[PDB]
Amino acid sequence: HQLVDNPGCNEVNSVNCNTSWKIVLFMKWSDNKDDILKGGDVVRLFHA
Amino acid sequence: ELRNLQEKLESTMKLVTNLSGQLSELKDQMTEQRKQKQRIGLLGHPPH
Amino acid sequence: ELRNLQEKLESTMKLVTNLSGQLSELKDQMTEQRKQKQRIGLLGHPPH
Amino acid sequence: VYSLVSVPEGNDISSIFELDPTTLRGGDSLVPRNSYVRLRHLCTNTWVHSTNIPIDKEEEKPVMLKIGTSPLKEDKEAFAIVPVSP
Repeated sequence: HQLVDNPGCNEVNSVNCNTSWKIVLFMKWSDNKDDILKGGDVVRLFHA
Repeated sequence: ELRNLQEKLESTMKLVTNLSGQLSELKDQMTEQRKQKQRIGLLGHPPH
Repeated sequence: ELRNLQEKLESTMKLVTNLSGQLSELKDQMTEQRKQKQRIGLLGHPPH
Repeated sequence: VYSLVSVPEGNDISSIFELDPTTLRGGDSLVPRNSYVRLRHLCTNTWVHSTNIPIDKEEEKPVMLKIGTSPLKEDKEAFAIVPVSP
C-alpha cells in the first residue's frame, strides 16, 4: 500500500507474510574508526 | 627481568614475523591460484 | 652467562632477520604498486 | 581540462579524483582525517590550481572566484580535509 502524501513510497508493517532481508555490507568492522578518512564522511574543503 | 623484557620485545618482533608468515601463505594462494588457473586452461575450455 | 651471550648473538641474527622483515614489506609495496597500477589501467585512462 | 564544475549524475570517469600527500608518501596508510591534500584529476592527468579571476564580471567587488586545473604540480595549492562531526 503506497503512502498518500509521498507518491513513491511504501509502508513497512509487521504482518505474518514472508519477506527476505538481504544483508548488503557497506562498512566492515574496524574501518569505522574516527581517525580515518572513511567512505561516507562529510567534510569541508579548506584551501591551504 | 631484563631477559623477560627482552623476551617480550622479541615476542612482539616475532608476531610481526608471523604476520610475514601469513604473507608467505598469501604468496602461496597467489602461486596455487595461477597454477590452478593454467591447469584449468590446459585441461578444460570454459567460456568467459 | 653463556646463554646470555648466545642470546645477544641471536638478537643480532634476529635483527638481520627483521631487516629481511622490512625487505618483506618492500616486496609488499612492489606487489601492491603493480596491482594498483593495473587497477588504475583497468578502471581509468590517464594520459602520459 | 579546466574550470571545475558540477555534474548532475556521477558514475562517469570524468568525476574521479585522486590525492597524494604533501608530507611523506604512502601506499596504504589510513589517511588520518585531517591531513593536507593535493588533488589530481584522473581522466586528464591535471592538478587543480586557484585562478584569481572572478566568475561574475558585472557587479563591483565580486564575491565569486574561479578555480581551474593546470598540468604542472606545485605546493601552492594543497586543500585541507577538515571534518565535521555527525
